[PDB]
This record gives sequence, structure tokens and C-alpha cells, in this order.
Amino acid sequence: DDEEETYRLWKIRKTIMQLCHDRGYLVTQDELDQTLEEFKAQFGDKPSEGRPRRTDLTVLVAHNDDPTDQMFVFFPEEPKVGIKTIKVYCQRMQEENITRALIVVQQGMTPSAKQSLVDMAPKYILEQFLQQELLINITEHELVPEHVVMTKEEVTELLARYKLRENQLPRIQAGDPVARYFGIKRGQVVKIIRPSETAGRYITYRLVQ
Amino acid sequence: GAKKSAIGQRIVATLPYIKQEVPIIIVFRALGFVSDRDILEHIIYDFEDPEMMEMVKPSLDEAFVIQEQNVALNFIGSRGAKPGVTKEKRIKYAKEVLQKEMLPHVGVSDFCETKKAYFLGYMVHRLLLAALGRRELDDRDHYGNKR
Amino acid sequence: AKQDVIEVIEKAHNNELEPTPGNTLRQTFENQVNRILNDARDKTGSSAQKSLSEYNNFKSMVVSGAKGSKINISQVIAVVGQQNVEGKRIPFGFKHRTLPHFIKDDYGPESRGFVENSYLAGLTPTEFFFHAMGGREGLIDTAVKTAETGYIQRRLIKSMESVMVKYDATVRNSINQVVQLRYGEDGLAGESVEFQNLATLKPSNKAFEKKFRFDYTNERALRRTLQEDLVKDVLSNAHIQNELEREFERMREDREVLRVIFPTGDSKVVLPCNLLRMIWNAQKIFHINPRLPSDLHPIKVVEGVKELSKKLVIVNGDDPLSRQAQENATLLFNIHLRSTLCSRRMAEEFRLS
Amino acid sequence: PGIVGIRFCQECNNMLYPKEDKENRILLYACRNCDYQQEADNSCIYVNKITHEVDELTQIIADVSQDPTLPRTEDHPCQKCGHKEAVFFQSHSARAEDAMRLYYVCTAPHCGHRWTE
Amino acid sequence: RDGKLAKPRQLHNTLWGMVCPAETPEGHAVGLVKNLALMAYISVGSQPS
Amino acid sequence: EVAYCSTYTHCEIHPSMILGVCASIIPFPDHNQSPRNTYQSAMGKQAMG
Amino acid sequence: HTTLRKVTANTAIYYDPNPQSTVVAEDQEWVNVYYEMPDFDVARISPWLLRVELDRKHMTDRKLTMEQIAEKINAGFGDDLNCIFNDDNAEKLVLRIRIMNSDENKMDDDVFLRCIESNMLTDMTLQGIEQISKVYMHLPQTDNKKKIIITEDGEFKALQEWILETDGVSLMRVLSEKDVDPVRTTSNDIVEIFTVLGIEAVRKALERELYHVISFDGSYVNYRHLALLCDTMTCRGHLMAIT
Ligand SMILES: [Zn+2]
Ligand SMILES: [Zn+2]
Repeated sequence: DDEEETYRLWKIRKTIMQLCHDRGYLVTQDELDQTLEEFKAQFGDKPSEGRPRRTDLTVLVAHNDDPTDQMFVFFPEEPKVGIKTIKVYCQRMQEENITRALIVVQQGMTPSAKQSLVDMAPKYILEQFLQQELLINITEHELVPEHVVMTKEEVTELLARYKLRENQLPRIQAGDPVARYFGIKRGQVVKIIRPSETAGRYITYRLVQ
Repeated sequence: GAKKSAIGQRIVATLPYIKQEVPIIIVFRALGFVSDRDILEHIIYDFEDPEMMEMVKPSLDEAFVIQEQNVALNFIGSRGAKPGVTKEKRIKYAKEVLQKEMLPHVGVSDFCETKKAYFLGYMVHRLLLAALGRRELDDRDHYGNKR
Repeated sequence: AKQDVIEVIEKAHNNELEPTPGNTLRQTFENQVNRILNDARDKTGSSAQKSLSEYNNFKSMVVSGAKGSKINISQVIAVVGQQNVEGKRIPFGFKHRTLPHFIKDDYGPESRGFVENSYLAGLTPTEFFFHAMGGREGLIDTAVKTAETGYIQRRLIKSMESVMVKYDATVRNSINQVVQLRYGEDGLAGESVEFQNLATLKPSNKAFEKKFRFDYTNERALRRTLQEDLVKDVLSNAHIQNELEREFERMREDREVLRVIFPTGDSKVVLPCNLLRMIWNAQKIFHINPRLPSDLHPIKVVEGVKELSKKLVIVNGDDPLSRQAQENATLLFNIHLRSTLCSRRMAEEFRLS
Repeated sequence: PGIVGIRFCQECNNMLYPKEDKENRILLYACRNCDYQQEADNSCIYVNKITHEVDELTQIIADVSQDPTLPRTEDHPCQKCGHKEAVFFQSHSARAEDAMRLYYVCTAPHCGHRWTE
Repeated sequence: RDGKLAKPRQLHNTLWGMVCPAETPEGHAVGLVKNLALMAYISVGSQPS
Repeated sequence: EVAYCSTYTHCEIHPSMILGVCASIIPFPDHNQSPRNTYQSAMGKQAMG
Repeated sequence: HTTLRKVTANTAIYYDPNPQSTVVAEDQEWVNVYYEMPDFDVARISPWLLRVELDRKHMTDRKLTMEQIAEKINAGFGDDLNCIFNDDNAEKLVLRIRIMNSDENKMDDDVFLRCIESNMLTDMTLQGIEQISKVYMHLPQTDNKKKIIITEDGEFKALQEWILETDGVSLMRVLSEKDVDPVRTTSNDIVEIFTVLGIEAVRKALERELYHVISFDGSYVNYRHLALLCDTMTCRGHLMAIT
């Protein structure tokens, strides 16, 4: 019904506000914790024949260090999206001068659009999130250890201490649900901090390739 | 699929010396029974049981297109070890298949086409009982099945 | 037992048997008959093990674990019990009956393979055959599993064969690619470790502060467990008392880390050296009288573990990256080693000189 | 409802097929190899029992009473002729759902009465 | 002999009296080779004339 | 007095004829765990005599 | 996963020239009730009837509403299909079905209507998640499945709470549903943990599975040797079979 679709729009918004917080974008403490009724107050309950249309749910968050960088989280209203639809979004990113943005797809992306995202590496980057992949925050599962993306200064100092070439670390492929979560690009290195029952803690480094 | 869903369960025979499968009611008309009342008279020994009737029905609709004996033998001979150049080379070939290599313990000679009709209908009858579930599937290891 | 199986069987003929949720009526019947017959052979087994005299030789080989198990005594004296094929009670090889002797649709205990005779009284003809059907399943498994367990043993070796602990102590396969930063994440060979309890984990919050706290307020209890020079020393110095409140703060910080690493509160850990044995060995070698007050200064217990923990080095470096990677490798050991060597336990339980 | 059943043509003895009369709105059966038509008396066509609660008393044969390998009790007398011997057995049917119900078959010659308790 | 399928190997109720339950080789041949029971007499055949 | 079956149509000559030639030499075979009559079947064929 | 065949007693296809005919005895009552004010019949009513029965046992077991089934059938197939149903008052629970009214405004009908049935009985998906065959409910007596909370006194208190255990796995949708615990839910299947929770979750969920088969017998193998096998497999970045 429209109570379920109002509840779904409550998770998706909440879980995304945790992405933006974990990627280091400025997110107010009030936006992180929203009671459903407070959310139902702001965006008004039933989406269908109702005030939330799946648009105006868009999120603009600015990075902590750079106020200029920001990002968008777009919610398409269509079941599937196509190059003509993305070209609308990319025309909006051009309009407002940003670079990075997210897309939350209801069902799937047309096979012609997926390559269109890759078609722009440098100028604009876009990321496909299925509507389900955000229904739950996998960072909070018990199986997934704490991941930390590492600065370039720290990877140089790392590889000097253990005297490693970059390709001698373990890998985590860029198609990995915890790579997408942290918006990681090929060549960055991530720091897995997980508690162990022998050492009591252990720190693994994964390269992203 | 659209056809698989509508038909239900179809029965097929895999004969010796034939490349691929053949529908069943084609095999009874090949043996000289034109009507579907005679075909279903050998398979289903009591017509007052509709549960079997509904089991066979979708296998008549698959064989509906070939209504004649000599059309059916040609349907078989197309699939033989090698396709006959001339048609009547195939009908002569398929008839030699049903006479010899078909159930030879019943009989090898001529009018046995009737003797082969009941018993071959009895394979198709006993395959229904295990489809309806009125009998137990035979046991591979039951040592009365061994020689 | 065989009379309680006839009632369960009679209840199912009249349909009075109600299926357990998630179970076919055949699944609930095959369970209730197994619940009865197991209690039978579990009762007659324990009734036979009570009867054995102290001079019995079976009891001599079982009690010391030399050979045989308590379940072999049961089958010799008491009952051999149900015989199973593929985890199910004996099936129907004929049509609806197990052997030509039995009547069709006999689910009773005798027809389906329960052997009520013991190897000593000897098995009856059919029980001999069913017992042979349950033993064939043992011979077959032993012939089949060995060839699978040997094809897996060969695959695990060829994939791992070249992984080795390099002189950096980093574990690296044949290419130099890093499998682990330290072997096993603690960097310790597996043959010298033992089992141990943490003992800071899983007491109550009220008892924890009772065992590890070192209350100096009494001035009486301290005279009891500590020499006359030292208790006058501990009461006077405000600094000494400050250092001991710091140590107990580090035990709470570690008690909060343990409850993060060990949910379910399993306290049994594997660590390199046994502390409770070596504290126990240094009581006997030095002839310590635990009735007497100890001479060991409660600070030199604290300053001695801090100076110890620096001399246990898994990771060698001065870098802030090397420091952080040792505190993690020795984390759960320094936590354990500050539980047992705590300044209070040395004053009360151990009384080391 | 009924489990319905087949009908055969009277000329070529083929399977009649149900079809709709568009003018009179009356269900018909027509062989596809001739023009023979017949009006549908039953008005039901395809019926399928999924729950398939099945009456075994219809499948049971009275000859079963001659098998030595089946048990029998004099507890349950025959309902018709009042005969004491009754030879009882279970479904003996695959896909019976869950039934341990006993079916009874009366012994003594030619009675053959078959009941269930 | 290679096959790991255990159904052909297991001892079957139809082997009562016509095949020895205990006697059987071991190793890969377990249960595939079977001795005969004492009384058991294999039938030589005849004509059903 | 409690009738299991009143219909018995055949009686067996002796129950111990269900055992083959190599398992017929074991004394008291019903008193042994079942693999132990199978092993003797293997070691009864290897005996010097 | 509940297909409409789970709750269906029997099915029959009837030929009705007009609905008020009611070749069946009982339907005539409530049939007219809906046709006193008949709606969306404006085009015409297809003659071919599909009348299904619903066992009240399986209907009340899963807490299903006739209105709920009416919605999913009408929603699944759209307006090509019309659905009409009893109140619970009926001792025999019936759901009538007919071909599209506007279809009257190939495939024949009775053939096309039987093709709908054999598609419905399997494909309807009334409730639940396809590929989930069964789900068992029990209170675990093992301390691994028992929720264990630190009380206000710092003690460990093992709580008994109901847990579900499914036959068959689709992990991504199970986690998403309300009241299901996101954190502690887990499957034994690896590849569906790989594609959902990442390669790190496989590194842990593999050493939890290997430690289960090895220590189930009561035997004990050191944790060092488990963790190296799970390190060699997943250190390439993806699941590496040993093959
Ligand atoms: Zn006709
Ligand atoms: Zn009678």
C-alpha cells in the first residue's frame, strides 16, 4: 500500500544519510535520526496521490573539508531509467557546477545507460544503487568489519613500513558492496579493523582493483 | 511457457533405432488404430475413471495433426538412422522397425501389430498409475528384478 | 517400551495422532516411536551400567578410557537397540513389509528393526539380518569416504603449498603477495599455546570491583595480607594510591574491550603462556607460606608488568604504524596478563614473595 | 462438482471437444475431423482437484480379502452381513498426503464390503 | 567399482535366504560382489510350451 | 493365544541356511557385531589348510 | 512463499451464458448481490467462468483475506481479469474469475482460460519470497543462537527468543523486511553472502562455516589453521574455489 511505500522511502533516506555521513559529507545530527512520524510530517505520508512524488527527495550534502565539493542523491520516478533520463540529471549537474552524485534506481538501469555512466569518468561520476541495496545498512551487520578509506599520505607511509609494492596487498574489487558504500575508486587502499579471538584486534589492508 | 503450461503432461516413446523422441498416439496409429476410441481403449481399460482420462488427453492434442496410418509411419521414418530418399522407402523402413525391433518378445511376424498394441498400451497404462500415484515406483535394487 | 509403541501405533490408526507443526503425520509418527525406543535402550543401558561390580573388567576398560565406550557395555549386557539404514528405521524391501515373515503394514518395533536381544543372549534370526543391514552401512561409508577425504586433502595442499612465514614475519605466498601481516594475526606458532580463562570477562559488575580493586581503606585487612613496612607505606603516599586507581581504570577499559570481542561471554581463550600454572609454580619452588603476610610491594607488581609488556615484542618498530600494530597483536594477551597479575590478586590469592 | 470425463464422437469415434455456440450461448461438443456436433448436458468442462481429498473406498478391490499377508481382526464385525473377520490395511498409495487410516475389507466369500473407521 | 553411489551396495531385504548377508569383499568392491546362500538354487530355465 | 498371523503358507527349513559357505564356519555368528562376520568371510578364504 | 495453489481446494471451469444463470446451486445468492449494482461490466461479461475453491484451513493458517487475494490477482494480471469473492460467512469459500470484460469490447477462450489457471497456480506469489520453500520456528537451546545481553549488573543474561530458519535462501530481501533483525541475520550459503555483504563477510562467514563442520563432531582444530585457509581463498579479491 502507500504505508509500505512511505516506510520504504523512510529507510532509503535514512540509510543514504549514513552513506553521506560515512563518506565524510556534512550531515546534521537531526537528519541522521528521524522518527518515521517526523519523516511522515516532513515528506507527508502516502507518495501516491501525495506530496512526495519521489522527486524533491533529492539530497544535497557538502563535504566536511570542502564546502564546494558537495554531491547529490537522485531518486528517479521511473521503474527503469534510460540515457534520455540520465542526460536530464547530468544536465542538472552541469547547471549547478558539482561533480559527484548518486542515483537510486527502483528496478534497474537500461543496459545502454550503464555504459553512459562510465562514459564520463573525469567530469561527472554517477553511481547506481538499486532500491533494495539501500533498504539495509550493511555496515552495521555483524559479519562486516569496520572499513576505513585511507589517504594518500597514509598509503605511502604504509607501503614503506612493510616495504610492499602496491600489488602485493590483498585486493577488494571495485564491484564489492562495501566498495560502493564508501565510493572507492581503483587504486585507493582500505583499512579493515576487525576484532579477532587470538590477537584481540587485527588490521588488514585491501587494495581496490 | 505458454504452450507447456496449457498442455499439461505429454507422453513420449523413445524407440530403438530412432534418432529422437516420438509421441505416443503416433505410435498407436502406426500400428493400425485410426480412431481415438480404439487407442484409448487399449490404454485405459475402464472409461468410467476420468482421472486417467485427463492424464491422456494432452497427449492426443499433440498427435492431433497426423490422423492417418501412412502419414504416421512417414512421421517416424523421417527420424530413422538415415532419412529415406523416397517417401515409401521410409514407410517401408518404419514398418520394419515396428515389426522387428519393437517389443520383439510379443511377436516378430505380421498380425502381431494387434499383440503389440495391448502390451504397448500396457506400458502406457502402467506409466499412468505411477503418475497418478496408484502404485509404487519400481525398485531398482529389488532382487526379484534381477537375473 | 514395546507396549508404549503399540499405543502410539493404535492412536495413529484411529487418526487420533496430531501432527507436530512442520512435520508430516508420517514424520511425527516416526519421531514418537524413536522417542520411545531411544528411552528404552537409554534406560536399559543405564540399568546395566549400575549392575556392574567394581571387579568387572568391562568397567575397567571403559572407566579408564583405554578402549571401548559406555555404549558397548549396554549392547553386550542389555539391549542392542534400534538398527538404522540411511538414518531411517529399516525400510520396506518387499511390498509393505520388511521380511516374508512379517505381516503387511507392521510398524511395530520388531518388524521395523529394533533388536531387543543382547549379543550375549544372541540375536534371533531376523534381528540377525537387520543387524547385518545396519552394519553394511558402516562398511560402505568407510570404503567411500576415504577416497573423497583423500581427494580433498590433495586439493588443499596444492593450493596452499607455498605459503610461508617470511623473515618480516609476514606470511606470504610464493609470489611475495601478502596473505597476512602476522601469522595467525597474533604471530605465534601454534604448538606452544594453551587454553586459559580470561576471568575479567563474565563476572558481575559488582563482583569485578570486589576482586581486582585493591581497597586500601581497611588498614586492618592490609596488616593481614601485607607486611608491616608496606601497609604503612601504602596508606601514607597519595601518589602510590593514585597509581593503583589508574591500574584499575585500565582493567575496566579492558573489561569493556573483552565484552566487545567476546559476545556470548565465552571466556576460554588460547594464549602463549600459562599464567595460573606459572604463578602456581613459583609458589612451590620458593616455598611460599600463604598463611603468612607477604613482603611483595604492591607497586613493584604494577611497575613490573608495565616493564614486562614492553619486553614482549611481536612487531619491531618505532613508527606510529608499528606501535599501533603491536598494541593490537598483544592486545588480548596484555589484557589477560593484567587480570591475573593484578596488584590485588598478588596480595590476596597468590601471596607471591 | 464432479470430476467430469471424456466424450467420443459417434462417427469417426474421435475425441469431441467443447466449444461455444455464439448465437444461442449453448455449450457444444464437436469432433474436429467431421461436422458432428452435440449439445453439452453437463455444462462443466475442466475440473481439477488440487486439495485432492481422495476416497480410497473406490479404489480398493474386494479380492484383497484373499491375501494371507494382510492382518485381520475379529474386533470389527462386518457392517452389512455382520461377519467377524475383517482384513485391514493402510492406504498402500503413493501421494496419499498423510494417512495412516486403516481401511477394512470383509472376509467370507462374496461379501466384499469395504468400510473405514 | 569406481562409483561412490551407495544404493547398489546396501544390503536389501530381498536378499533374505538367497544371498549371504555377511560374506562380501571389502575395499572398492564392498557389496558389489555377493556369495550365495546354502540352499539357494538358481533356475536353469525351460520352455513355456 | 495372541494371533500374529493364522495364515502361514510356508515354513522355512532352518534359519541358519541364510548364510553362505564362508560364513557357515563361524560358531555362534549371531553373538558378534555384524562387521565381524564379514571380516571372517574375508579371512576364511586365506587360511592355510 | 505461498503460491495460490497452496490455499486452493479445487478448481473447475464452467460455461455461464449470463451470470444470473449460475449453473452452480450456491453462487446465485451473492452473484446477484454484486450484480444488483454491477460495475465494470459495461463492455460485456465473458461467458467462460473459472471458479476456484479455497480451503479455510490454509486461508486462516496464513491469515489471508479474500480481499487481499482479489487485489493481487487483479493487480498481477491487470484489467484483463475480473475477480469476485464470498464473504467469510460462506462455509464453502469460493472465488469466481472471468476473462476481460473489454476483451469483448486467437487463443480462443477455454484454452486461454486454462492457460491462465496453470500460470496462476504456480506463479501467483500471494505471500512471501520466492525460492524460500519453508520456514521453521523454534526457541534455540544452544547458546550461539540465544540472544545474550549484558544486564545492568554487567552479567551475561542468555535470553530465549524465537528464531526462524528457512529452507532456501534469498538473503537480500529477507534482511530488508520489517521486524527482521538486520545485524544478526545470516545464511550459511557463501556466494549469496559474497554478492550481498562483501568479501570481508565471506572471510568471516567462511571461517564460521568451516568451524561448524570441524567442531560439530566435538573435535577441535586450531583457529590459526582455519584463518589461513579463509585468507588464501579471499585474498585475491574474490571467491577462489579450490579446483
Ligand atoms: Zn467425429
Ligand atoms: Zn460382510
